[PDB]
Amino acid sequence: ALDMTTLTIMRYLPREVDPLVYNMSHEDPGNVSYSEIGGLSEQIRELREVIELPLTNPELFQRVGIIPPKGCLLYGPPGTGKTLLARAVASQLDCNFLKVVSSSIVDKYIGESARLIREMFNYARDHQPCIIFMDEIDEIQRTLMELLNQMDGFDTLHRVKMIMATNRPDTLDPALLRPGRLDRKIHIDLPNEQARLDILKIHAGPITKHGEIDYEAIVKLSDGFNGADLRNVCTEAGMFAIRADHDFVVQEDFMKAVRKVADSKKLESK
Amino acid sequence: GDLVGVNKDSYLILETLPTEYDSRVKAMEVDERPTEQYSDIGGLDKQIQELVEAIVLPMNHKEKFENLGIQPP
Amino acid sequence: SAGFDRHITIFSPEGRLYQVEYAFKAINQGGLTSVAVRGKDCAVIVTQKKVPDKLLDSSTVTHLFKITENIGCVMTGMTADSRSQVQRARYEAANWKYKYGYEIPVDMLCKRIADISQVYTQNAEMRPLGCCMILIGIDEEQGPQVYKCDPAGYYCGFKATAAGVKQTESTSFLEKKVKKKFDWTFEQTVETAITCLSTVLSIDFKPSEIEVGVVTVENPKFRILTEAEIDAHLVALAE
Amino acid sequence: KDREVQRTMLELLNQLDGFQPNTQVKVIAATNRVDILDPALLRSGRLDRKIEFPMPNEEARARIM
Amino acid sequence: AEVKGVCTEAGMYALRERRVHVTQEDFEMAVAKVMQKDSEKNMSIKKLWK
Amino acid sequence: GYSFSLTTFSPSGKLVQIEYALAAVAGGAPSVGIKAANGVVLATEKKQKSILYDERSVHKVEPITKHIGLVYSGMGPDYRVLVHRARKLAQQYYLVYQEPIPTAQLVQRVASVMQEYTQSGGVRPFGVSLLICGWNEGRPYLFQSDPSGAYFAWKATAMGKNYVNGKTFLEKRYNEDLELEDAIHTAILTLKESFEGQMTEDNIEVGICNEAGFRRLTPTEVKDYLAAIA
Amino acid sequence: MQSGIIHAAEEKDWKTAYSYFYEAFEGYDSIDSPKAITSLKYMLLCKIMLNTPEDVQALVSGKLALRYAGRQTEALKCVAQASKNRSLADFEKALTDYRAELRDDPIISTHLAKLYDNLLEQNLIRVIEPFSRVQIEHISSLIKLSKADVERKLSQMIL
Amino acid sequence: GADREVQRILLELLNQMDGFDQNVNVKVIMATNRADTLDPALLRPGRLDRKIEFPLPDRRQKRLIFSTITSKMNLSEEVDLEDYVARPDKISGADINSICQESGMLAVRENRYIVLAKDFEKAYKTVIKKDEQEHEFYK
Repeated sequence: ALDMTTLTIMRYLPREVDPLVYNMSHEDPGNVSYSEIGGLSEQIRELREVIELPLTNPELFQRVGIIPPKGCLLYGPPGTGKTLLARAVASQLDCNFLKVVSSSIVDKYIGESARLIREMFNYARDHQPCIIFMDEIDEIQRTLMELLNQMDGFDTLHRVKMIMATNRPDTLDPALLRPGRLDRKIHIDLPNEQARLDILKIHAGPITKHGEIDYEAIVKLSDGFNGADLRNVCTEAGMFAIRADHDFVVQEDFMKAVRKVADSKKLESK
Repeated sequence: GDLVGVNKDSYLILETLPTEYDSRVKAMEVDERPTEQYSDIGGLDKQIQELVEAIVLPMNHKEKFENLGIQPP
Repeated sequence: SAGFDRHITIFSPEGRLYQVEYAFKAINQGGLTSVAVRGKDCAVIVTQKKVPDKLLDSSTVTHLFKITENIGCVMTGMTADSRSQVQRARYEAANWKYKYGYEIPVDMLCKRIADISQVYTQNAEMRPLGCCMILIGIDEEQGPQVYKCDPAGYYCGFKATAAGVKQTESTSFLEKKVKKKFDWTFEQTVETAITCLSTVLSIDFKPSEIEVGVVTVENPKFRILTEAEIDAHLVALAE
Repeated sequence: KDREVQRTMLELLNQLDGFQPNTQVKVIAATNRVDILDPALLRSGRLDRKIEFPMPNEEARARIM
Repeated sequence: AEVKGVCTEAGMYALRERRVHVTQEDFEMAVAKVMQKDSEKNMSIKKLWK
Repeated sequence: GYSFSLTTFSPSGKLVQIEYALAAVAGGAPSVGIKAANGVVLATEKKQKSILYDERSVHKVEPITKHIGLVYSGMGPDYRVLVHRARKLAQQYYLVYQEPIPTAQLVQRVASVMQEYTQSGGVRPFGVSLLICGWNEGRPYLFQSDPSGAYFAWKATAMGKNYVNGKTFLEKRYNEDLELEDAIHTAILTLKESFEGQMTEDNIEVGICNEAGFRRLTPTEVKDYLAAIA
Repeated sequence: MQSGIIHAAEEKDWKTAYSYFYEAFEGYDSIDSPKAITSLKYMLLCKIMLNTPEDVQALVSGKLALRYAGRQTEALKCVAQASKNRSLADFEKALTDYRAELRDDPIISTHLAKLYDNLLEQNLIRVIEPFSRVQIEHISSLIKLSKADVERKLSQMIL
Repeated sequence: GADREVQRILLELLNQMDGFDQNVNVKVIMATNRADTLDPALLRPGRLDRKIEFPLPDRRQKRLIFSTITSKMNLSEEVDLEDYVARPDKISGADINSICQESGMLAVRENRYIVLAKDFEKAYKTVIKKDEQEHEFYK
């Protein structure tokens, strides 16, 4: 700030963020880590060590003299699960994880990303628990090599942690996956029946009924239903209770929901 | 994002001016409710049915959702 | 990337033609998986069966086909191409027997199939018939033989074979399994096959959905194992 | 493949999920393209119901004329 | 323009050894270093033309 | 727009597809052939991709008649066909003249049949290069033939992966005259310059053409020749 | 071998000389004993004066080292021990125990004399800080050494 | 169109580096992959005098890289790294660094404060088998 006439420097003012980056800060402590999700217990074990152990005793790997290890690369099909897992583990300890949105756009984003992340990592330094989650991706190679080279190269950052999420196998980038930055690779897979049962029951939690439900038949009938698909069938059963101005959902409403939703899945399979 | 009225030379605030004087008049015509009737539409009967389900019933029967325990779109 | 040869069979820069790879990965739309093993006096083939409805009959789904009195075959990939392939093989065996007076060994028959596919892909205008081939047979002073033919005209015979969707895991499991000791006894072969399929699919097998076929020096005749005897084998291996 | 357009999409997307949960206002979006999917993701509660429109069928033409 | 290269390269050979002379061997080695080419080692690309 | 076809010329120079065929050839497994003062030695590498594959099923060094040996580099399936072709060509000559065919004649006839496939669109050329060894009239012969159709003679050569290093090392090492055993030793050691891993007796195929015929060596003699020496 | 010794005489790069010496030793494996053993001694010497002496004992325990155990390796071991303890008198007595072993060979005694002088310099400088005036026989008693050579060394220092 | 833009960029670089207006006390560093395909306008002396090779490591180079990288580390074992040095496997330095880092991380993960070398062969097979099986017919 400058005086009106003498043009002298009265005071400095803080500097903020460009839009969209400002928007992308959100948090959800409600989902307990490895708990309030459906119940993906198979992958539950792996996630905790990679992140918590570095920050709980970095001095150990400094005893062995190794560069700090980093969070894992997540690989899935729908994209639903990765978000919940990151939110849940952030909820357990992290105060406010800052997540960023990833998408496929062609060119001139090297500075747009670089200064963005530099300053966001400063913001992560502001409060130590911060985790800089990166969303699923899918000119390019410039920004990829710039990110890898800079952010981890001038890093020096004592308490900030990283997680990267991507679907499908993308263009060749070993230098990103080389040991110490993206060492641990996970492969989420489509929902098993018995985990599906817990998930759909959790969604059925608020829905009214009279105990007549036969979940085992419902499971045996259809498959391929990710968590969003289960949310869909539960909602459609609610809609089939709205049909004819009924009050309490009946098992046949669940049957009708299964039928219709699985049809709308098969139809327009694109 | 509040609008405000300010002094020309000194930029001190003088009035909040909360009175709505925002944007331009559009869509704010009370001249007529639209005039289309469903009888004017061919074929898309299932689409209007799904639309009535998705909007018309929530607009009047929110309580059916509340006491059923569901949130409408 | 780019597709110099994406449309037909000509050489790209770097000398890798792209239609045969598409043929190779066209093998997985069958959605099956099969394994084959060899013991000192036995040869075993194991595969699973998928029956998605009850209106389907049970004797018109088997993929196990008889080539000749001492030679048996198993199929993967799509269906019709397999039937054409086995028709050709039967014709070849009959012609060999008529011409030469003694029995066809498995080696020459496998080479004949490989040559057919190679000539088939050398020229244009013919789609290279995307199905994999596995054969077993007993002969003298060599014993049990297992061989596999490739849609690109490759063929080789080897101790432990897997094909289908989960080959990268089943073959690795078999590598770990066989290194310690050779599967000497007859029933160890069935043990290893059933265990491999169970572990790779992460599920145990109801007897009605499994097909196995064995040949032994005691009787070279091809034979298909019935339900009761597979029940006995499974309960013996699964105590 | 414009600096206004990202800001406008931000305005839409943020106000989309800032609505009262009681929900008595309604929103109708009727676009002819699904050519891109970056803007306004259709899952996780950002958006809900979808409708397809067919090209006129046999009865459609007779009825329309 | 590579006659300058020959001269400078002979100079640097002299410099690396901490000397002010220039002898003829230095010039010859500079000649070898500046002139450099390569050919098709494949031996099949060459032979298809008679 | 001067590619994808073999019936037209480039705006400046020569055909296009044959270069790609040669590039595909250079990507194959290595092999070496050495002429001696009284014999010929061919060696090649045989690599398994597992421990399941049986080494006794498919061979690489193949005999044509009692005195002519053949080895190749490049892709696999396109090899059996022209081997069989050479067999029957030799048989036809023997029927005609009642005497074994000299090596040069067979080489040129193979070159002709191999060039037959380049003209016209609708056939792709052979992606394999051949080396032929024979003993005739008190003299050894070694020849090389390519997909283009040309053929020519070597004193000692190698092809496949890292053929540049092989050529350098052979020019580095090869003298003018030796005996068969010295040639075998130098061939084995000169192919050591690649093949990441130890060389067991089952991963190498060595064939010889001596005065009394062409013979492939049993694994016993192979492990003997690589044991405690080289 | 000779590339290694030439890099050693430069007295500026005591790590690449280790590389060439070790390669030369590997080449002489079980085919030339009289050269392999002297390569071993030069290797160990290169390890000594980089101030990592315990690695000498680590190396002599190697799989190839047990084949060539002898008397000179003991001499190098004891020299490393004495250098680690920084005991000047122990160093001199250890050299006295081995006269034909390492005292009287080229390109060995020279570096040893250099290291000896540097060590003596460090010992003299370590025991002067407290005092502003001190007689020298007391210093000799502390350092466990004679008096004449101490005077000569201090004179050369202060020139 | 738009090929001439690239060619014009190259011409401007050539003009600027050795043109009418000579400048002194400036330098230029260039780094690329194999340089057989470069435009000979660049490569004439007076413009790009020195041409320098960075080949693959050999036994001596690998020995130096391993000793240097390990010296920083808290390895503390009675095991010989040279066993992995003598391997005839062609390899680059970045892989040597990756091997060392993974071995350290693998050791610490199982709560062992010190490397025990039952994992150097583990990581060595981990990175050496970084290969994909080609389709059988190419061979």
